[PDB]
Amino acid sequence: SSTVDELTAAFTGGAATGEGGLTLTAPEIAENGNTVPIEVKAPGAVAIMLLAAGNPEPAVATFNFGPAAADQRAATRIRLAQTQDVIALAKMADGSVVKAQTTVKVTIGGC
Amino acid sequence: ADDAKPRVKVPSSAKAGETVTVKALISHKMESGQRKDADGKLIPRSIINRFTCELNGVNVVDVAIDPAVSTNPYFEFDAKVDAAGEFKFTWYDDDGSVYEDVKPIAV
Repeated sequence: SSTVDELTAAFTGGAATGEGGLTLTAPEIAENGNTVPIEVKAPGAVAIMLLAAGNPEPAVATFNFGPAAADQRAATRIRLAQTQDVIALAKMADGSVVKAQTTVKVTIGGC
Repeated sequence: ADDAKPRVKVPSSAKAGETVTVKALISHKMESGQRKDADGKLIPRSIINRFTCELNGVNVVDVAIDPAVSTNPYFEFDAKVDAAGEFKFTWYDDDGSVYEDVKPIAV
């Protein structure tokens, strides 16, 4: 299958994703593909993984929250080669994963 | 790498138990491996591949970073500040460099 699906399956341990409890924030239109603000939010998650489904190497980042984290929010700036779907995956203590997804328009393609 | 200059914005004090937002950047080209030259040759990847933030010896966040993360990697996240001490920020380069920063916090 696709690279996104292979990374997803490694992250779920072979299980389908679920839904709810995760917010993916990205701009509807990102002016500059080289630097696109992204925020992910998932109360209780042990880890949140970020994938950009239209990039050659779709993996962006995996955020692991330690015990000193006040909450399970992370924000970053990413590269998007062109208009595409951004995917967030949040893994809970029990090992189950939820998926959030949103399409980002990119005016100036990155790179 | 040369000139890997950390930039952290965080409050220097908190109330006991208060959440504080932490913003950490470092200067880095983040050569992604996707860029081509004028000869049309791919330019080899060289990025910072991991960022950690600890508060008083306890992890706040541990980030595994891939080439899609932008030039001058920026991470923002929230710390639960129980007692006075310090944040320690670490960045790992693909080239074997380790960059560190330290920020005090009073409670």
